Amino acid sequence: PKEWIPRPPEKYALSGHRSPVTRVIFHPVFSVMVSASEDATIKVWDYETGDFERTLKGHTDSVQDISFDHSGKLLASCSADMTIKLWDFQGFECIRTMHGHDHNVSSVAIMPNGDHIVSASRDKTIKMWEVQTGYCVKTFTGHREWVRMVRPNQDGTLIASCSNDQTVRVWVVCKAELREHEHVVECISWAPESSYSSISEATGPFLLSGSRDKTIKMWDVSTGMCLMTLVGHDNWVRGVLFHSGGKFILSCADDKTLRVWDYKNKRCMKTLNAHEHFVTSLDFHKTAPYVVTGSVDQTVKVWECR
Amino acid sequence: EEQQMHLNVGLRKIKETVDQVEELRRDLRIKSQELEVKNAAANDKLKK
Amino acid sequence: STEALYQVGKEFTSKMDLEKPNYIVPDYMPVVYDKLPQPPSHREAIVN
Repeated sequence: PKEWIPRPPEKYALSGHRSPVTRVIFHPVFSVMVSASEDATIKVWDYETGDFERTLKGHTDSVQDISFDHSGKLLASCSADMTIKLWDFQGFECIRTMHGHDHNVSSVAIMPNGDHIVSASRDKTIKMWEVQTGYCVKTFTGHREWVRMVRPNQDGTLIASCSNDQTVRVWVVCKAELREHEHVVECISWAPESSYSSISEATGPFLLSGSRDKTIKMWDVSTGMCLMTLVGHDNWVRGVLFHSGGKFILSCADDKTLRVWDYKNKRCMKTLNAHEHFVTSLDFHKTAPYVVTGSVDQTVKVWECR
Repeated sequence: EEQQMHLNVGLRKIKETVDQVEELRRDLRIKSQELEVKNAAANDKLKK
Repeated sequence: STEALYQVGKEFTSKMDLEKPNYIVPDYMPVVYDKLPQPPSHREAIVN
């Protein structure tokens, strides 16, 4: 349960789509996965079988990011129509729609306590909402450009967001500001508790983030300094994430390659020819041996992990 | 919501058509410039 | 009873998007269900 690395070829090619795919995630409990899109559709697939289950229409513009509740019964999606729509996995119907963002929303995530929703749009603000009634509670300011991704911590108290302002701000419900970037930072991955011993051997909580600077760099929120710099990407990095066991680093970029990294030696071991065009997002199953990558060529592919 | 989505997609095509018209205007400008260059070269050659 | 009608309506329309955060509670608000939660929300207004 540690040697799980994606291997060629694709197990299943979920090509039942018509528009580019932006985000893909795994269900924490059930054996399904969902996928956002550009044509205001969220489609649920069965990654074990490869069969299309259902679609969740109701957005009026391109869906940017999607995230699940801890229990897996609640789904939150953000789109380009300035809305944070809320979905449940009991009857698969829209529960509430939250307005209040001045432009395109690019990120969303359920708080680990399962009561608040974080969001990040182009208007350089971070909004916190209530899952019970859709009423905003707090707003966060300190960015001056497009905010791409926001990712909470494992306790619901630390919130990290990346923007086009060459910064990765951290807020406590600002703890730190990191301004040693050289281009726009795009994606944020949080370090789980199963990697502290591994990184102490190699070198909390820790923050890892890719960017459009052809490299990945990682800091410490307790000190605000870069630990190790991971370089070698041939194009813009779109998505990064930690391995479930906390030993490997999974990332994707526009070079159509999945490079699996490690902080023991900071080098690439195998690049996977995933799609014929750019790769937008990917996810790693916490227990099952499966990797799914969401790409911008209107295809979703699932990789076996051996 | 479906009607609003169809209207919102419809305006993007108008924006793309505007951009295509502008780029075709730039193309015809540079093509007219090189055509005038060729005509001037031909007239100079005939004068020679 | 009026309480039965209110409870049936609330339980049936609990799944619908009837939340308006910028709801202005009227001064009068003619109430037909007693023991309605004061101040009401938009969902309570709809069921009432």
